[PDB]
Amino acid sequence: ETLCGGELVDTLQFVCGDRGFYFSRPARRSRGIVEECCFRSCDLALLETYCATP
Amino acid sequence: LCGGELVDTLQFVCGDRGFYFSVEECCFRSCDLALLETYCAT
Amino acid sequence: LCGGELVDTLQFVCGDRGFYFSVEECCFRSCDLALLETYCAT
Amino acid sequence: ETLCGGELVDTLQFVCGDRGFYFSRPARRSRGIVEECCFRSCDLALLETYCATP
Amino acid sequence: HLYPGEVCPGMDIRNNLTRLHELENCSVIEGHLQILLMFKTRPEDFRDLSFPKLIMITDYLLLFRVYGLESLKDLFPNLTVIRGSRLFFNYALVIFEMVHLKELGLYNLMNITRGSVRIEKNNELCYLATIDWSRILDSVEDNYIVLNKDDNEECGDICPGNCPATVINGQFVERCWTHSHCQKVCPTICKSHGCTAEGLCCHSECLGNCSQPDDPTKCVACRNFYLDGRCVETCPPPYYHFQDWRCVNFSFCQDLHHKCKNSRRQGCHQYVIHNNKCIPECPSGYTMNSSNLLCTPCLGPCPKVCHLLEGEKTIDSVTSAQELRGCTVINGSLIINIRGGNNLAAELEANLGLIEEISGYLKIRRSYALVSLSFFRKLRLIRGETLEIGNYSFYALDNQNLRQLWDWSKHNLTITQGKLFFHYNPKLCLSEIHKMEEVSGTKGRQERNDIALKTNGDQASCENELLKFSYIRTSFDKILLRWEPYWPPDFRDLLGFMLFYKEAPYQNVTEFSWTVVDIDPPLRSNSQNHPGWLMRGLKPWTQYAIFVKTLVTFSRTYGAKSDIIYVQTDATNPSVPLDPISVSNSSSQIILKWKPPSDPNGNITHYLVFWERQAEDSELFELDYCLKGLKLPSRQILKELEESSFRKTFEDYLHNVVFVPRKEEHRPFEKVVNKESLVISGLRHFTGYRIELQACNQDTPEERCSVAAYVSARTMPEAKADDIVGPVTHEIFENNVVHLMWQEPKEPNGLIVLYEVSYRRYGDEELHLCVSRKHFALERGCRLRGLSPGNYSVRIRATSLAGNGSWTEPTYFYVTD
Amino acid sequence: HLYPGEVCPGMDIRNNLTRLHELENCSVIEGHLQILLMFKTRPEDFRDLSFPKLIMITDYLLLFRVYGLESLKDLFPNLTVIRGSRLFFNYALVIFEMVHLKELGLYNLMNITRGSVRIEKNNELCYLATIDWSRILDSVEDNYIVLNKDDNEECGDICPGNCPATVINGQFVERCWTHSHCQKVCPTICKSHGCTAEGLCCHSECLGNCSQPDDPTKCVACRNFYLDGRCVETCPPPYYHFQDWRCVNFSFCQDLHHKCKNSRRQGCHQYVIHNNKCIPECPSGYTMNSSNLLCTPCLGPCPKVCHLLEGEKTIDSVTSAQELRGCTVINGSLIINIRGGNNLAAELEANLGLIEEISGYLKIRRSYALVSLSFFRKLRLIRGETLEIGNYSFYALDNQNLRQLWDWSKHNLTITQGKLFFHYNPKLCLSEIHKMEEVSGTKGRQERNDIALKTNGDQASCENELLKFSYIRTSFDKILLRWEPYWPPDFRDLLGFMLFYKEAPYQNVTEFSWTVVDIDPPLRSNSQNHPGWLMRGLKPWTQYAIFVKTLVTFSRTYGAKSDIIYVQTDATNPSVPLDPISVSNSSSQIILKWKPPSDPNGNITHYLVFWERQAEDSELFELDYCLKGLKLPSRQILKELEESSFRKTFEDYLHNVVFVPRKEEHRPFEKVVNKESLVISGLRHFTGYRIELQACNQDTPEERCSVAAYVSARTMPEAKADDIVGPVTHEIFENNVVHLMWQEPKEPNGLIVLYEVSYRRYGDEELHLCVSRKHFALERGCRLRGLSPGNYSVRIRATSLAGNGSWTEPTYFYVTD
Repeated sequence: ETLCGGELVDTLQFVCGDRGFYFSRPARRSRGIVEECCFRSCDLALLETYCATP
Repeated sequence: LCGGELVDTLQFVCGDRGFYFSVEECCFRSCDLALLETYCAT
Repeated sequence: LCGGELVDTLQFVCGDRGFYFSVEECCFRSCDLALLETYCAT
Repeated sequence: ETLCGGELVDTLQFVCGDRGFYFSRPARRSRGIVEECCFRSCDLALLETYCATP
Repeated sequence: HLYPGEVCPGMDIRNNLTRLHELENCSVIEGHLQILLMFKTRPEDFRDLSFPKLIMITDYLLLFRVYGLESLKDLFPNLTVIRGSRLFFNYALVIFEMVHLKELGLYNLMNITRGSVRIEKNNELCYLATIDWSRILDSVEDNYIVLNKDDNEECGDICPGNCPATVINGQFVERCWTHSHCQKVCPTICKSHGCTAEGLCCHSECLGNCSQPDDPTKCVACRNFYLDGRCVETCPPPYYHFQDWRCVNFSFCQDLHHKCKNSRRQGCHQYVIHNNKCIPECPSGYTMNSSNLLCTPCLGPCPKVCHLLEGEKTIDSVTSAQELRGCTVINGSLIINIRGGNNLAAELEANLGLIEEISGYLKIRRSYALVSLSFFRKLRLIRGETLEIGNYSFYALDNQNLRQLWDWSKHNLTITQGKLFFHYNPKLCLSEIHKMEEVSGTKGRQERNDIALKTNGDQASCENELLKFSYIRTSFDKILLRWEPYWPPDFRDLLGFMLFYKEAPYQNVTEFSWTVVDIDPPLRSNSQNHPGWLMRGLKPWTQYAIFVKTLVTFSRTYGAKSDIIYVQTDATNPSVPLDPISVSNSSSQIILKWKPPSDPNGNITHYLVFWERQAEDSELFELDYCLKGLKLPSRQILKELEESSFRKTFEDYLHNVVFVPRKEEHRPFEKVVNKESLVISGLRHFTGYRIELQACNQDTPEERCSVAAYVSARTMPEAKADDIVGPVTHEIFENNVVHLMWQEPKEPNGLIVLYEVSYRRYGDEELHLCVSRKHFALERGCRLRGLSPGNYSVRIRATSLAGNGSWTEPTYFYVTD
Repeated sequence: HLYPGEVCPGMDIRNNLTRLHELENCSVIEGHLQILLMFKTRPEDFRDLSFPKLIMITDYLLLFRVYGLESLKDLFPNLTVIRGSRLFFNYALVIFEMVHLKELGLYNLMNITRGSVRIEKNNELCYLATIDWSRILDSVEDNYIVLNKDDNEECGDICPGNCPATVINGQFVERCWTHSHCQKVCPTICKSHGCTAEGLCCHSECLGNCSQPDDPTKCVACRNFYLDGRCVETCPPPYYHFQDWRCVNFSFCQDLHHKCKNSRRQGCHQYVIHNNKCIPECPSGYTMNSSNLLCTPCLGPCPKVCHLLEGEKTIDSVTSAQELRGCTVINGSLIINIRGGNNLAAELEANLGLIEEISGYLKIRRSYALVSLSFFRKLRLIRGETLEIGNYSFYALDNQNLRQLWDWSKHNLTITQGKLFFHYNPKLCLSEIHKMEEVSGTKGRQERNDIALKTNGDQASCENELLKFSYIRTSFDKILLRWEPYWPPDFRDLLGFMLFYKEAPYQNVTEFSWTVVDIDPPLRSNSQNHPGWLMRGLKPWTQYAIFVKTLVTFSRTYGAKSDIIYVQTDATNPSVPLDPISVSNSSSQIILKWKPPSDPNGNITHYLVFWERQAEDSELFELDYCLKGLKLPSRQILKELEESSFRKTFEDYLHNVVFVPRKEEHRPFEKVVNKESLVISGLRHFTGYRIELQACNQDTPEERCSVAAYVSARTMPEAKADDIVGPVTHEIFENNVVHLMWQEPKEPNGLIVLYEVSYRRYGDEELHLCVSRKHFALERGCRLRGLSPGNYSVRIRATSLAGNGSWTEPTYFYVTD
């Protein structure tokens, strides 16, 4: 099942939860979130990798 | 369309469920059935 | 449009050249100015 | 100047004249007359070569 | 009768009439006749030439710029049947640029077996609309007759008719060939077998015309075959069919083949024998046998190759395709381009469809009438050795009516090299193209912009995603709509659903008037909310065809539509009966007429009508009608799409940037049933009536009735109702006061207003006096005063509403002198 | 006042408010501020946080899903100016998915230097329509505010206003930030220099707000630059501009460069000095000097290469293009895709246009607002080393508004490899594409179906073949059209001309309502016949815009059009003056009103109006008004194209096959000029008038006048006109017959119909008698008979048309007892 904008944030903070999303610096790759979960189906691990501590 | 006459539409879209009054959304605006279905509550 | 009244169109498209009568091509058909220009001959 | 159907026949029998157009047998090549004079400009000799005796 | 004369195989005459003498002895033509390119000719040179011997043309007749020819009634007075074996651009009779022609004159033409007729650009020919092509051809709609003298001018079609006439669209019209002859039309029992002048049916085998009915020996043209005059349906051995019109002995075919063999004519064919047919060459699977002329089946699957000049051949007509008839393997490429307007599926399937493999590419460009590519019945392999420029093997361009490409349930295909190419096929859809791609096996042989998404099927509803309706129910006046939700993989692409609805009289309606309404896309339920919609205004008791189509932005398109569902709304009350008029013819008979309401809104069960009695006007009793002045009545869009796309793309950019992955008064009435009129009886004389007219279209489930209609009806009076009856008694007082007594007409014409008493003595004059209602009541009649002595003759006139009644008989009373 | 506090370069706060304490000492931000992704927050946790120190934001402010935030009036009470050096998707203030927000609260925002504001999808925010963005931004039309609480709901905008108000479209409205504060609006003399609360203008350098007017030392934000509080327009040496908002000593820039050099931060820039500016890197033509930090010009033409990640970069926003600012040679490929609706030419030209060579390909897809590609000011060479898939170097797809590609009077271009590609550019035309091909030099590098003929410019009249008009002249009512003939190389392709005409009020009308008419193509003259056409029906004296466009079948298209020529027809007669009403207020004054005719059809020179006198009705003299009943009045197409093409192709086939190569009543009137009304004087009392109203719109060249309008006007009577004057003389005969003499009112109110004589004796009663016109004429007055002895008091009442006149004074006459 593919999920896109609007509901993507709703899915986040539920799969991630408690802890937020990390941020170091801008350091465009153009593979960020939309062409990972909206354009193509994405699994739980690809959402978990956007968490902060784990 | 306005009050009194408009009651037929509410009884149409709600049947034997009843409704509470409020016409300000159909006399000046357009009746899109989205407000009518939620006007009557079970 | 038909005879009598139609003469204005012939004088319009021919000016001071005159014309010979014949309305059977405008009362039932459409006046396309192709017949009108050749109706009046120098 | 290019000439096409309708007026092509009118031009013929005037450039050719007197004598007609030769005819032996069907013996389609698809270079007959239209793509010689209508599609592309054609000269006097290309019309003369369609005569019968000369 | 037989055909006495040389068959004289088809030829053409040009540049002089001195070449027209080759037809001096010609009963039939085994070929085509072409008379064209005549310039130095005059009508004075045509009065002499005549060919009564010519009967039947095998291929076609073409006339092109024959100056000085005014009518063919002297050229071909006996042209009966044109066989049309091979056509001239799918036409069997072409008359083009025919200057100086006035009338066709082919008053002997009966039947054209195969082909059509194209006559145009004559600028002088009339007598065309006075013909019946239905009895001449077999496909009238394939004709082409324009730009003649008939349309732009008014050449009078004066002809006898006397001569038979027939209907064409909605009226009869005589069918005449020339000013002296007319088309022979005879009963339909002889569909094509022919019929004599009297009306006797000819022989079944016979065709067109015959001399002795029911006798093949005395026919002029027989449909099946020909042999020795007395033609038969199929000649027995040792006679083999020849050129599909006659048969001859084996010796004839053998010597013809020998003549073609020894004389190396470039156009001659090595005629063979195959199933009692001296055909030019038998099809694939047979080999020429040196010993005997028939070609026995071979012990090997060798197809009949079909070599093409310069590796190309354009198919734009029936005669273009006929050159490939019998061919099965093409040693080249085919480009199909049929600029038409009339479908050619039948003839293309007859000529093509026996081909299996194509060495090169197959190209279809600008073809219009092609509704499908099914005429390639046995097309299997496209080798594509001679690849099209741009490295393609299949082409498609500006096909306005290419609906279906092939039936993939049974058909097979194979493409070796090259790639597909489709562009501007509004009736072809990407589903069929992708099925082509899958079946062919060239899936990995595709690139961008070879199959345009926005051109193929742009006006064909073929997204092939079905939508159901959850529940609907229609009430007395309106209807509610609801259907299951739909969501593309990216839900932001759904901009809402299109709703299509129109009134469908009968059960069938064309798919994609058609009023539409925008629908707001539903909120994301993530319990699911059915979108639904409510209609606004309709005509009750009508069949409505509704369907909903999704509208999704182009990014792949994943729209959806629903089936055409017909919903029947309910009936309502009718309107006032139109034009309510009431008339009266007899003293008690009043006839009232009406029309059904403009919108009946229901089956009119009955009419409820009431007539009511009224009293005389109150002010009439209080008005005096002897005062002077006594006149008593004689009673635009792309911006929204881009706004949505721009919102979506900004949201996408924000998501990309932010997130980073980790490292009732009983008036009498009657129910008028099945009648728009009513006759009522039993009415009082000279009495008005108030008529309340109303209609009902429903009786048993409560009377659903319309509103009342009020009309006024007045009856004529009786004959002697206003005349005063009873003796005219008078009381005389001491002052000679005459007090008149008379009984009033208890049943008058409405009411008597006044009386006119005229008493005259012998030698005296006539006097008058008004007796009003109050005068007749308070005084109990009249009261005369001051009468001169003598006997007076009294006549009394009663003045009623209708008018003045008849004078009473002269009454004589004598007062003392 | 100065900025006391750390500059604290821009940062973002996420996932907890405990990170929001870094702004404890921050007067300015040298960067961007982002507060986003707040979920586990409540409004009770926001009442404490406040940052009065924050004044100016350099880049932008973004808020994205900060739960529990209801108003920013407590967060940023002193945000004055947002510099907007670098934007977030061409936006300077983004408020997105801002749940729980009620009011903006930024009651201290004054000026945003560069960018726009996009607020959407808050679902709770109101107090938006009560703001004036014109005084805040510089380009209001670039804003984007939708899907808030304001539209779908009705959040009441209750606020003081007291507070200033201004017009927006056609009405005034108060401009308030919150329920307690409102936007500060002060006179326009201080365009942006700022202004105190009273109204005194601040310093010219100053911006937004100031404490002491006309004093840069006591300002809060100055537009030009900043230095040591007392900011100046441009600081002198040894201070160099820094980040376009402030300047510092050379030591600061030098140590910052040293810090970036020794500390290998991936984001640090080796800051240099170039024209008193500590910029991150000076442009092409300068080299970093080890000794001193400024970059001296180099002795060699070395451009500033611009290396691109993965050889690609999509330009969809201002911030996307800003990364290439100062770059001149691209080591990759550019794909431009601006999903917009607002043109970005200015900012694209500012950022791009300094690039010269592109190593790869340049692709323009789906861009909408791009009206031209002129922003590539210095684009010279397209190397095309990294060729696009399909071997292309230039791309174009779905450009809805690509009008002009480049100006080829001056511009130059060069393409090394690849081929062009254009598709679906309805505003781009094949002439510009062929100029592309000629100038570039890739003429022999083109194939079929790379530049579609039927998609580019399909709705843009650009066939660039002009058509002249031979002669035209307009008459009183209609107009005749004629133009020079036109013929494509194959004359059969001309199906006729399209004629476009419409009424143009002013001299300018848009090119390609617009009623059209079909034209039959002219006959082949081979003397040449001008086609011409005649119009049918029009509105006279109106400016008409006409132009003719040829319609030629697509086989190359060689159509032609004419210039938009404006033709003025003539004027005609006017209509009846609307609403003709006449009223009377005085005995001789009648006021008549009218309106100009609905179609004046000409400048109304004057109004010709006539008032006429009438006589009393003839039947009135012959009617008696004492009889009972005396009520005296108180006075679809493709088929035709294919038919043409099919005719042409059959003619071509015939030509191919046949030919083979060898081996007045002066009623008073007045010319009412420049007035829709008239007042007339001198009218007789109680006398009607027939008014004939008509209008003319032309006087000197014969009076072109309208039809007459008839209205009726009646005057009121005098005061004592109906009273009988003169002595009431009476003649008494032997029979005591009283013959009354009285002089009639020679000037009555119309006419006196009857008289009422009332003579009463002492103790007697009043008698009455009718004196009609015939009675007054034949008897020469009244004639009384049978009067009782005694003196009678006589009062006479005259009955006129107006009514009953005043009774005459009691006249006493004594007859013998």
